[PDB]
Amino acid sequence: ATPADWRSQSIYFLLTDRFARTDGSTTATCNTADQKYCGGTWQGIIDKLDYIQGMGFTAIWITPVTAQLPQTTAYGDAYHGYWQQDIYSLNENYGTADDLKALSSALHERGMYLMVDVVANHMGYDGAGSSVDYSVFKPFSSQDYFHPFCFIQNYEDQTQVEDCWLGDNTVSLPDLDTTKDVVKNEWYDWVGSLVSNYSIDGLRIDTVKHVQKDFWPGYNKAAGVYCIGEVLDGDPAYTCPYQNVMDGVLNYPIYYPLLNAFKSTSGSMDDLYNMINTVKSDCPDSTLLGTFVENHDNPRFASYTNDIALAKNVAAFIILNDGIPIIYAGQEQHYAGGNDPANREATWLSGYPTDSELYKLIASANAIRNYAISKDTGFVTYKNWPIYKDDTTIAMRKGTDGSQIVTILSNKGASGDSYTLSLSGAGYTAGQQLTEVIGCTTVTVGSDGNVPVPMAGGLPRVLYPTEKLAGSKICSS
Ligand SMILES: *[C@@H]1O[C@H](CO)[C@@H](O)[C@H](O)[C@H]1NC(C)=O
Ligand SMILES: [Ca+2]
Repeated sequence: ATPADWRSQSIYFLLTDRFARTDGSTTATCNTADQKYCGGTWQGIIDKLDYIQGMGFTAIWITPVTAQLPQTTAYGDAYHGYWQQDIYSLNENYGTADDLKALSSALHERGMYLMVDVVANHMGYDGAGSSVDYSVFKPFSSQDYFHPFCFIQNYEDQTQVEDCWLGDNTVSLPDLDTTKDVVKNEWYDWVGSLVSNYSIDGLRIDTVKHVQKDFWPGYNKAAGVYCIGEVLDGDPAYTCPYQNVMDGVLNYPIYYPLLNAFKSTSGSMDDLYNMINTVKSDCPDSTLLGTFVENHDNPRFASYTNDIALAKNVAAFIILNDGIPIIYAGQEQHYAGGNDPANREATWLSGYPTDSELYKLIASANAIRNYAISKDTGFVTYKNWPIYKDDTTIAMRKGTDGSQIVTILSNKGASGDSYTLSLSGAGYTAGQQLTEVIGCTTVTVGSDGNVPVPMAGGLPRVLYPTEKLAGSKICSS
């Protein structure tokens, strides 16, 4: 698929080893602290697609598929897939090439896209950087294809961040010399060949900031699909520019104030407010970025607060903000693991309850989003923008006039009081009836143009014109 095709997508991010086993067990042991392969496979994913698609997701992003280092390191196995050694072979732990082909097929059949996580920055190796036997890596079987050995000590030195190695002497990550044309051509031919042999619709590019920019354009072109990269920095000035060399990047600029705004009933609505506008103007295209508040490199949201209402609100923001929504497997089951490895819990251990509170919130949010796009070709391109905010609230508006979705979020929490917010600025016609598609209730725009929104239980409210819902099966009553 193309970037344009992706704008309208909703991503469910999962770790192949931790989503679903071929047998389907929901009790098979997976101690995150052991950092060992727990059994997740590609076939396991196919068997649980109903579960995923049932939340309104239109795509999935799975971790890297290349063959990893074999050893169980002092830090566990390469179950996460970021320690590759043979790029022309697949991690047999997940299955065969036929399984991977069958996975994308099952998806394309459901009208869903398949996004694959790929690493061009490094290989993995069990041991000190001085003991690396380069012949092990394929095709890059020589030390020349790599940068001289050194560990990145000063992350403020970009050249270092790009020329030195990640990891340490326990588990080092041999750093490829992405300036040598032999490397680039190999990587460009590989990625193109990869997307082709597995019918991949888009790519999530790992450690994008550790590889020099002039490498990414050709990679993105060779991929022949949409590429969203991981530039691990919350500074929009440093992160957004990468979209000039790659179709999109993960929205880490929004991530931090987003998390802080809803992780407690005293979060800063201001910071989120302003980051939204800053990104909207400074970033090449906010509608091509990826929104999230939870992933495998940060404590899960629930680790900060177990408040279900706050969880609903942050999840609602992720789905309604500009760009592509990205939910990390387990988030919908209120998982609360902390920093890696604690945040790589197996999804199956939850029992895949399709009636959990966040599973429903997400379904409802994705439903209205998916519907709106189906009737408004300008939605995905309409820059979300905040129309209101107070110490515990923020409201935004997105979508062509007459068909806009107006989202009201609150960090008051589950014990939030009940009151009426007179929302101004929504832009709906006076007297028009609206449907709050999360709780499925209506509200009528006042004569003055303001919308009396009933606030309670610190719940998120999402408005859309009731008349526009004619036909759909959103809030059938
Ligand atoms: C594409 O398929 C051929 C054989 O079917 C295989 O040899 C080649 O390595 C595959 N490309 C990649 C990068 O997997
Ligand atoms: Ca590098």
